[PDB]
Formats: sequence, C-alpha cells, structure tokens
Amino acid sequence: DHTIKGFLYQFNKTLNSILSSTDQDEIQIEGIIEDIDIKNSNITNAIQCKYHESKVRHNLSDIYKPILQMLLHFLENDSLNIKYALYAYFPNEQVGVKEVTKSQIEEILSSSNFDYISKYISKIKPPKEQIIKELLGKTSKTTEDKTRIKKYYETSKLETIVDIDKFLRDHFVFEIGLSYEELMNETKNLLMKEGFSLEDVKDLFYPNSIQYIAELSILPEAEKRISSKNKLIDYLKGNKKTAMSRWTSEVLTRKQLLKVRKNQLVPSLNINSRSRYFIIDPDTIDNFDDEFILFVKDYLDKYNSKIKLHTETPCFILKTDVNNLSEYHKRFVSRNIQIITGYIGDTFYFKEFNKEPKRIIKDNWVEFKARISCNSDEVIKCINYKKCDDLYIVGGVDVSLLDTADVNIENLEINNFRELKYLLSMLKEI
Amino acid sequence: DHTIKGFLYQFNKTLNSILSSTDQDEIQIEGIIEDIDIKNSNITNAIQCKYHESKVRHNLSDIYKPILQMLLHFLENDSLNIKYALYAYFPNEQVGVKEVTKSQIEEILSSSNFDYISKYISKIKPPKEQIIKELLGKTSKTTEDKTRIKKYYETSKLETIVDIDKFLRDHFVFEIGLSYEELMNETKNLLMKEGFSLEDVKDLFYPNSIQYIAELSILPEAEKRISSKNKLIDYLKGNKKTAMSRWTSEVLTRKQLLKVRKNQLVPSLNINSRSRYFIIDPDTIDNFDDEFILFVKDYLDKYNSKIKLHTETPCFILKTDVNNLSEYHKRFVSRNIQIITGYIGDTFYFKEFNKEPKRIIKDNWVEFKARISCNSDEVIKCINYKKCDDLYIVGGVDVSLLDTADVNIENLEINNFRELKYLLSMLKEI
Repeated sequence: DHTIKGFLYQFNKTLNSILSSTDQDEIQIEGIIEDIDIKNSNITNAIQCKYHESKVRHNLSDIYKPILQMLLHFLENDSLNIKYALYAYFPNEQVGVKEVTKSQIEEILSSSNFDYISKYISKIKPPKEQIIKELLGKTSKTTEDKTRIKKYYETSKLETIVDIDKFLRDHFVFEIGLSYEELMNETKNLLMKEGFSLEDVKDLFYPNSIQYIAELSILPEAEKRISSKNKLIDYLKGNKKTAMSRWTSEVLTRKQLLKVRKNQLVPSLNINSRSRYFIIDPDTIDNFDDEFILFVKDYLDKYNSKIKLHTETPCFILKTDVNNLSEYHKRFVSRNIQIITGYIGDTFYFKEFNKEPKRIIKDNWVEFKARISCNSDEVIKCINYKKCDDLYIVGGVDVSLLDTADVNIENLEINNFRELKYLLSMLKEI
Repeated sequence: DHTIKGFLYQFNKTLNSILSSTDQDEIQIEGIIEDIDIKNSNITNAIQCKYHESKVRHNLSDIYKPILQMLLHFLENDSLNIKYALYAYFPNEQVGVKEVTKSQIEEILSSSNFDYISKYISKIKPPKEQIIKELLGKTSKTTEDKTRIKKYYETSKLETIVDIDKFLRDHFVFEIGLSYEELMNETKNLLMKEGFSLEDVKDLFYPNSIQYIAELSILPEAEKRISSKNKLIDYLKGNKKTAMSRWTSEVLTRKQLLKVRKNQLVPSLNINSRSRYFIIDPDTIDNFDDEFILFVKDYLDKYNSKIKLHTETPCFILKTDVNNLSEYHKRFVSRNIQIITGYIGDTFYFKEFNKEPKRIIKDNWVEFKARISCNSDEVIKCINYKKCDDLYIVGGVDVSLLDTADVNIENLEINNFRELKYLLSMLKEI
C-alpha cells in the first residue's frame, strides 16, 4: 500500500506542477531525467517524487539514491541548463526548501552501500587504479570483486569530477513536500482557479485528471508523455461538455426534443428570400417513394408560392441513382410541378443546373420551382460553386466532399415525413 | 513506467473482480492475504496480481516469490478454507488456467536465492541442524551466515511440512491473465452490464472507479479497505445523480440573468435607425474564427436588411492584428458580404473608414453593409470622431482610449456566440 500511496503522491505532484505551470511550459510525465520534467524556454526543471510517511524523521541516507542519480545526470549533462529538484515528504519536517551542504553531499559519496558505489559513485569518483576500473566494468561481479571494490572505495581518497558547489548553488534544490491529503487539497484548489466548482472537481475533474496522468505515465514513448496545462484543461472541458449534453438529453421524450428543434429552426425558416439546400437519404425515411412528391408539393405551397417575395429556389439532393431520378421527374411532371435535374439521359450538365428561373409576375409564372438531383460528384461541385444560406442533412449523409466553410449546417434526425413537416413548420402538431 | 502499468493492471483486475462478484461477496482491496481478498459465505478467495509484459516467455522462476509466500500462508492458515489464486499476464501465454505440477513446486523449494530460502523455504522446509535454525533466527545475518545457509539448503534434503498435493488440488489455482488493454476492455464491458452507457463509463464511471480503488488501496486500516459491488454501484450512481442535478440546476440562474439582460437590451434594438458599435475580444468567445462570419451575416439579415428603413451601418471592432483582419476580409468577400476595413496593405486611412455607404433603392444596393477593423489607435480616433448611440463591449476590452461621455455603454458578459445571439434578440431560446 505504501508504494501505491507513493505513486499517487507522485501523480498528484505532477498534476499540481501541470496546473501551476504556464501555457508555454512543456511538462513530461515520467520524464527521461526524473519523474517530472518541466521544460521552459531556457530552463528544464527535473523533479523527483519521494513519499516517506512511515519515517518519523528525515535522514540523509533516505535521499542517497536520488541525490546520486541527479549528480550523475548533472555530470553527464553539465552543459545543459537543467535544474534538479528533490520533492520528498516527511511528516515531522517543515514544508519548504531545505538546504543540503557540501559536507552532506560528500557524506553521500562515502556511503558503504555497494549498489550506490558501483552505479553512481564510481562515475562521480572514478577509481585511479585500472584494476578497480576493470572490476567495475564487468557486467557480472562476484562476491570477492564486490568486497574488493567496497574496501577500495572505503579506503581510497578519490577526487570528485562533479562540481558540487556549482551543482548545489544552481542546478540543485531540495524541498520538503506537503502531505498526500494536503497535496490533493492544493491540487483541487488549483482546479478551483480554472473555473471549476468544488463538486465538479470532486466527482469528475480530479479523477479524470488522475486517470489521464496514470495513462500518460505508462506510455513507453517519451514523446507521447509530454503534456501541458492547456491540453489538460481542454480535455477536461470537452469531457464536461459531452457529459452535460448527454445527461441533458435522454431525459425528455421525443416530442419535447422535436419541439425544441422546431423552435431552433423557426427563425431561419421565416425568411422569404433565403436559399435552402436539402440532402436526403431515402433509406432513412419510411415510405419515401410514395410520399416524396407530396412533401415537395407542400414545401412549395409554403415557401415558394409568392412570386414577388419568395425568390430563391430549393435544391433537393438525394442519395440514389439517375434512373430513380428520372422516375421521380416523371411523377413530378404528371403532377404539374416544374423541376429541373440537370441530367439529359445519363450526362450531367453544369449550365442546365446552375441557371436561374425566369419570372413573369403578371402571369404568375416561374420557369421551375425546385432542383432535384442525385449526389454525384458533378452535383456536389455545382453546390460548392453556389453556396447556400442553410444546408439541411437528413439521414446522416456523408457530406465530406462538400465545402461547408461559412455555411449553416442543420442536421435533422427524423424517421418519417410527418416529423420533417413538423420540423420545417409545415404542421401544427404531429 | 512498468511498475505504474502493473499497478494499474492490478487495479483493473480488482475492479473486474468487484464487478463480477455477487451482492453477498465482500472484497478487500490490498487485503491481508493477497492483493485481492474475496470473502464469500464459506470460501475466501485470495488473488495475487503480477504483470510481465516485458517477458517474452513465462518461466517458473518468475513466480517463485508469490508461490512461496502463498505456500507459507497456506501452511500458517491450513485450517482456514481459503482458495488461493495467482493472476499473472504473459504476452505469449494463452489466457486460461495453467496447471502447476508437484515437481515444479519442489523445484521452487530448491531455489538458490538466499532471500526466498530465509523467508519462506526455511519455514516450509525446517532445517534439521540447530546451528542452521539459530542462524535463520538472527535478525541480522552476515555474509558468511548467508553463504552457510545457502550451502546447507542446497546440499541437504529436507522434508516438506506443507501438503503440496492437497494444496495444489484444492487451495491452489494458476490463471494466465489478459493484457492490460484487454482487462480494461472487459472491465468496461462489465460496467455497461449494470445499465450504464459507453460514453458515461469512459468519461465518469471508469475513472471514478479507478480512483476509488486507488484510494481504498492506500488506507492503512484493513477494515476500511473492505468494499463490495453494491457499495461501488451506489457510489457511482450517487455521483452521477448529483452531477446531473447540479448541471441541470445551475444553468437556471444563468439563464435567468441572461433573460433579464435581454429584456434590458430589447428596447434599443427595436429602433430602425440607430448606430451600434461592437468591441469584441476573440479570446473570450469559443469558436470565434469559425462562427464570426455567420454571426455578422445573421446580424445584417436582422438589423441591416431593409434598405429604406435601416440607414445606419454597424461597426465591428476586434482585438487582433492586421493579417487576421485580411483573412476575415477574404472570407467575407467569398460569401458576398461587402465590408470596409480602412486598411490598404498595412496603412490605415481615415477617409476610407469614415465614408457613408451609397444607396440605390431601386436596385436594392448598399455599397457596404458593415465596418470591421482592429482596435488600433487610429481606429479608436475614428470612432471617437463620430460617436455612436449604443456601444456594446464583449469581453471586457480596455476602452480607456475611447470618449465615453454621453455614450450608452452596454457591457455583455458571454462566452459563446449563442448567448450573444440570444441577447441581441436574434434567437428565441438558447
């Protein structure tokens, strides 16, 4: 349980660093240098997380390994502007920056543990004897070799290549961290400052952030582990928005959602001279063949009846083949509704489809009242040439090849023509 | 990263065990016996979790320590009806129950590792020499004592007190676990089996459950680590209900203030010949670049449509640079909307921004329909030269350089375009 608590403390510290950082700071979770690698414009901050709740008092031996690791990293990366930070929590130690003297560092380099001597102290303090160098270079070391190396490092006075004074002065800082509960509370209070309520943080934001940190920690690729405050904020906001929308939905019944959508669509539909394009999937509407003609007839009776006020011609695009379009054209002709399709046989014509109808107000005559065609490439290019004020999609038709920049798109979720007549304000009640 | 991934795998296994368990089962996270302790009416199930993603092939030595610990626990608790389970994942091993033979167990008891011999093998196989017993009883053991114990246990044949056959037959089971991704997917599948949705599980339920498992894991008190499926389900449902109620109720007050502000704003918006200026900061409006053109379009259809009645041109002042203004001008021209920016290249012109549009009523033509520029000093001077009737500020933009004497200032506090449309009486309901 202690290891789990330490990992949770490290995750909370990483989250606190992410929240406290600026938008220009890149922070690597489980970074190459240490647990937290904060990369600024010119200074890289490395933070090592340690949890020692079970230790009554802080001892120098408790931080031998992280200090040696940071010393070795500084020795290998002295030219880099990397600031090493040691974040350890002790229950009986005052929270704040704790100074580590050069004598303490020298005491660390004199530790009798063979593992530290072989790993970090050997590189920090190279052995002057070539025999000891060969012994340290062995991949597998016997007990006699380990004892010889330990005795040599305990008895020999070796110079330190690492600039201890410069490291402690510039590239090192030791801070006594807060408790796990205090760190969690501080992280939550940081989440207050981003505009999130207490209940929202307790229920959604904090667990989501912890899960995000844990998921980024397990990624083997270092590049994929780089995160930022803006990315986390955007992810949390997107999750909150999706949850809000989903939970606001599924509570009302079909009629209430349809009424809300109708009230949404009414203002754009009360305009006499607006251009409206429809994209319809026939398979998503029950009894499409037997009801398509009547729907268009009522649509023209409502929105294309006044010769002087209604000046724009609706365009109906269907997901079908040309032969079905010819059949619909025949049925429209039989009902005295004048439409154009742009097709002569099987060949599309740009100029026959893009033309505007002629009007004689005295005769109440319009050359054609609607455009009906299939969703071929040529038709979509024609649509792209002349953008529409409102674009309606029925049935989730793929509109990827349409250029929908600065075009008002209104998705409609229906399964019969009565619902469509309700949405387009052609019926008073379903 | 490997340890974090293993701990997450253990948490996922614990969550899966909790979900799969019945309402009468009490499950202890980080239990006394093993990581997962499932206590039924008469049988206690102990599960040990191991993660070996980095190991190509499963080896008997990979499971020496858990089997030895579990055998020692069975020896110390033989009278208890405890069914011990080992749950380890290997990438190249088939998922399912894997049998462990008595010969393999005997090989484990013959391991040469001193730690295992001193901790578990010694208790399982007591030494027949009193000297070895005294050496094993020492709290601190020297290297010579370790070597002597290792040699004695490697050379001497010792009987096994633990009933290996009965243990393997009844109280032992070894199962090859799924991968971390597969285990997470199975846990999520179990999560929707309780009546939840996939999006709800992904966003709220799974992170909350993982956080709950992690929090219960670190509790030092064993009793506080006891959990059940019913408790977790109730906690998740309560969190979901609380978040639902909060996100449904907090919007009511916001909407009431928005309605009050709308009612304050309406009286001025109904006059057909008022000059209205907008000062907007794009950073405080979501999706500004995608939706700015459409908002201006609807504003012109609402308040600058009638050529005979609408005689004042709206002015939109943005907080951007010249290049963004040029891009916006491109996008406006692409949509058949005539605006003036006062900029030719990178030079502002006073007379190009202060001119009044020409009107041909017969042709329904106005030279330009809006003024759009940036908040430069010259533009501020221009708008100060010709004062407006209503000055709307969106985003708390600094207006220190403006002459606000005898000018009606109306601060609007929004965060998206729908709220602005609702306040400006171009939407009926948000």
